[PDB]
Amino acid sequence: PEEVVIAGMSGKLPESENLQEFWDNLIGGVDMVTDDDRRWKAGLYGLPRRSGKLKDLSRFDASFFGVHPKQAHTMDPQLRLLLEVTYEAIVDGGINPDSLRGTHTGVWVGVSGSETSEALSRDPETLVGYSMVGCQRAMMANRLSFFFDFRGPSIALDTACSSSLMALQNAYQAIHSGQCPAAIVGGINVLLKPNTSVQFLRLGMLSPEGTCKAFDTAGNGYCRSEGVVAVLLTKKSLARRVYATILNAGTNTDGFKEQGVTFPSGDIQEQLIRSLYQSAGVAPESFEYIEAHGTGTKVGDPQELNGITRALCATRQEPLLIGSTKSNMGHPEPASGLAALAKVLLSLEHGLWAPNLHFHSPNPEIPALLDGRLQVVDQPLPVRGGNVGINSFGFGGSNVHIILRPNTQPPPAPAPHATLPRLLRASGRTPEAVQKLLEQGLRHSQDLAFLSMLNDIAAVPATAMPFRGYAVLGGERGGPEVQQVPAGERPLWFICSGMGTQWRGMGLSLMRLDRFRDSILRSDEAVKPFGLKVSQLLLSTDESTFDDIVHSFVSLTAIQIGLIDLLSCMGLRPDGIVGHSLGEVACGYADGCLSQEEAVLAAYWRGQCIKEAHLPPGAMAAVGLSWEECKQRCPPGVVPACHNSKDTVTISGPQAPVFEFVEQLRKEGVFAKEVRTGGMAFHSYFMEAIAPPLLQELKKVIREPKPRSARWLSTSIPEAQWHSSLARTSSAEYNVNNLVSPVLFQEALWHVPEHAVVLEIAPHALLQAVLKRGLKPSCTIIPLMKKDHRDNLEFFLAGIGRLHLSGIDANPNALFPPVEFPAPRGTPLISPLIKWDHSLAWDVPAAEDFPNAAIYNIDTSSESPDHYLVDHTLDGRVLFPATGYLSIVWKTLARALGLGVEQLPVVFEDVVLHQATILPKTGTVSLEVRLLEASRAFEVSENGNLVVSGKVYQWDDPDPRLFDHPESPTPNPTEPLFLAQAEVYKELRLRGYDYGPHFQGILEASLEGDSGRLLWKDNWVSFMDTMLQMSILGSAKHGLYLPTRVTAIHIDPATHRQKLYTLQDKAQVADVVVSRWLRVTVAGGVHISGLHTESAPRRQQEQQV
Amino acid sequence: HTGVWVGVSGSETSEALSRDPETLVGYSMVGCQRAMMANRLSFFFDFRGPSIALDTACSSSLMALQN
Repeated sequence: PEEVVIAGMSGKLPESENLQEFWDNLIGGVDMVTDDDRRWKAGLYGLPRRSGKLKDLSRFDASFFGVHPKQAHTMDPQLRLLLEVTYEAIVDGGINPDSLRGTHTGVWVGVSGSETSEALSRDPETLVGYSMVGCQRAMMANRLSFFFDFRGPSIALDTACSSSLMALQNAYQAIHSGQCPAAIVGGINVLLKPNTSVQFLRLGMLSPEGTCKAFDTAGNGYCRSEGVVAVLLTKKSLARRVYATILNAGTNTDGFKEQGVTFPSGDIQEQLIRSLYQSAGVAPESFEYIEAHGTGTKVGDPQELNGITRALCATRQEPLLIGSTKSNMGHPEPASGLAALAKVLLSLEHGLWAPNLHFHSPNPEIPALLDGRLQVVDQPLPVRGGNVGINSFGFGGSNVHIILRPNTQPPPAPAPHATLPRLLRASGRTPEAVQKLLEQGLRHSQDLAFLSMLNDIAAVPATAMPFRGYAVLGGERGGPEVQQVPAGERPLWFICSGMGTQWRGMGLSLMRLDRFRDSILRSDEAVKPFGLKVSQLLLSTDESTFDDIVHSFVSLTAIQIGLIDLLSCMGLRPDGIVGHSLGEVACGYADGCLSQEEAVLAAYWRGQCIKEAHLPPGAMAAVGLSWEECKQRCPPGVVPACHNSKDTVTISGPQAPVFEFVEQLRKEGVFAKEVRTGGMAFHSYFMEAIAPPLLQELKKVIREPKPRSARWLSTSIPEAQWHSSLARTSSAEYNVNNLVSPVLFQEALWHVPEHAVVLEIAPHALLQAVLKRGLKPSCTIIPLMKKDHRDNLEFFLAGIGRLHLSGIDANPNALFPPVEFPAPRGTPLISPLIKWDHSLAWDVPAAEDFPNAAIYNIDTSSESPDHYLVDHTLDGRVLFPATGYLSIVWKTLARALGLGVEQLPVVFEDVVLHQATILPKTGTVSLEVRLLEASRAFEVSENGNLVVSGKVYQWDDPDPRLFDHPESPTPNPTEPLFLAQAEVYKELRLRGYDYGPHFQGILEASLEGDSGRLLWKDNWVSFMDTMLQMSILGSAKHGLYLPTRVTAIHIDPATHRQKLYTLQDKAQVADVVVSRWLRVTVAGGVHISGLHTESAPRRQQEQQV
Repeated sequence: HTGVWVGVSGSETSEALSRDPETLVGYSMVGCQRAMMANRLSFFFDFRGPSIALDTACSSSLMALQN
């Protein structure tokens, strides 16, 4: 059929936002599996701690994709990230997505989870309908088809851990058989619902250590990871970049396996590999790297690697390089295949195979690794050159395999046009995006393919990407320009300046452009018989070269026609043409009325006819007097020449009368100026004799008249007779009228529509001021060329860029020679270079949103987080702290209100401890906490028996004054001595309390026991227990007393953080004051009042006899 | 090489069976997972061909027929 290549590629993976960061983390070895607590508190349900989790899922540009704010809040995060990733994937290949709209492109998305639908579909009294319009699996591909206007198949297939490569294979089959000219294939996965991880742990697949130890001796399982990746596959014609060409790809299922459905098979995979590389016509020796599935299971790795050993290692001598991308980013279930594909493509691009982590000792069961036939990439290795294969063997039984032939297209040899500057137009959502694109383009200003691809994707409408920018790469005076396009289409008006503009050595610089050279050379051939060539005049060095009138005319018209050709090459059809003096002759070429040869002939004949006629020198002056004023003020023999502007006017006539009027005006002092016209009083009564011979010649010069489009706003014929029949067509009569009747530049300007993007097609922008002060002040003037400039090509490209900013889509690529494709290997990626409007945060399901009153299991084992409770032993039996219950109830209330504990200042009241819970040495005790928010009451229960009862409620108005230390009833001025930690706990030991190190937190205490210093670790239970201990210390009673009632407890975490002060060591401390008179214990942000303790009879175990 | 294409637009059994982490069993994934509708059939009948579970709603079955 037709060759299939991987055009685009992009996505987000664990701990990597763009594939550039992905490569940075791969090559540098940065492990991507993280222990953070983003998705859910690590260990909840005993799930393995580590897992690869994306950085953020709450970001999405709703406006760009046309999703209302309400719909965004009810959209699967996979879907939003996939829309962004697919857009980046298409543009990463240098293809504008609008170019694909309406084509038969297909979308095959791999997915195996719809948890967000379960989150949005739990409460039927409040669930909204459109939750299904953006969460159902079918909509994952259908949303892409809808936004991008893909008419091809929109299929979402699960395939059970092989979805990504299954979709890739289906897309490849589609493209091969000519069904689809392209295809967007993606793979998505997000860890949101812990129940899935619990299931996978029960099946015995997840690895307890959380590291997927691929090929190692001690592989236990695979660690779940997220990731969204998309790849654009297009036929060889549409491809602008080719990471690799998909030689072949197929699928097969393992069938009936005796060991069970989830026991992987080796013979089937070997058969698949052999069939693929036989049908593809590729000898096994060509292979240089095979991307093993490498899950890490003790069974999967041996089977898969032995299959590869039997399939590919049979005959080749040199070893086969085996890697596994799942040893870096973990294993995304559906997105596993595309993650490996991304790694392979990036490694191919950068010349080195990314190292494979967590491999130190090979699996004894896999003889290939022990021998030399099959080798692993443990440290970076260069790419010697060979085919690659990617395999994804899902746990259901579906197997896929893909063979890739890496692109090898070294950069082209240096070319003359490389030194020439280019143009870089960019567009983006926010100014940072355009600035990023411009800076990146400047970083690689010599990479022609990169510049061409960037230019191609920048032609997007203003509404989609309101910010634009153009940077001229290669020019010395080149700096980025960023601005906001005013939404709304704008007219593009051409103004061809008059015959007065011509300077020395004009257009030599711009000759370097092929189109300009072709235009000027065609003009040269046209002028041949008359005996002079335009190019020779331009390259001539005598100043008098442009002194000759006829040479001036011919050169000006030729250069203007060349500029028109350059602009036309990009695709700009003007919506209005205004011409001045000899500009009208070019205006003919602009409107299609006049052909190039006819224009050049007109210019030459005008020059010659003026030359032949002998008329006395006549100066042409400009008078700063209103038009009607110039109608009378001018002396006899002085006439209006051109109505340049409302203020500016041009006067022509004999040299003597013109000098007299200049003297008179200088007497008045009004502005007066006169351009150099060689004494040829143009547009005046002097030319009256010129026309007869001029008309006679021009009759033969221009053979057939033709219509004048409605665009062309003539200046020789006013509005009154503007309907005239002769004015209906260009002809010798037309040019004679143009020369005879005075110029009406002003009248033409009045009809320029508001917001017009004027272009000054002239070698020198002589009429810039006239247009600026004559047109409506919203007009934009962009002169293409200037005089005495060091390099006019930079100025012209800047003009085209400013045309880009105003809104007109002009592509500088056409100006320069076309670029050879596919792109050279090593062209920088484009996916990282696109930035979005992420100023808003959208919703995302929480862990509690799925099934799970609050039940807290107190496990005292060594690894459990509640180990510190073992140090709270009283009478030799470990008792739950009286402050442990309070922490549980506090956490329950915080969860109820949706806030955290640190952000919730709580107030207890009427706490009553009913029975003491003994924590078993081996086992667990389940404490259930129920709240009655209506009555502001709580009750902790144990096996249906009450343990703690009281009231809990949020502190609406915290007052830090409550925590000020009450003045002690005893001054204690001497303070000669104090009780240290060892002494205080010796005393408490003697009284019966046997606290261990964790509950040892009274750094010092006064002799009276009324003050001290409590150490602060993150544990609240220890802090409040230490407060209770400080209360007990000053008691004169003997024997151990345990809390039974507390009247009121206030906690204020903000004041708590304020009061803590770091000691001279690294440890923090909070001062504590006990006032028995007022029955208040205050320490940091905690304030206990009304503590009641009752003597608990000793256990009388008398273990000592 | 007979393949199995099943179009399915619901995994409601998984939601019910995976609600209590303190009692959920591993076999729920092997049985109630959406991708196991095709894989179970291929496993039983020894169908070595492709096994896919399409998810285009309201047209999944006829799309599987076209595939």
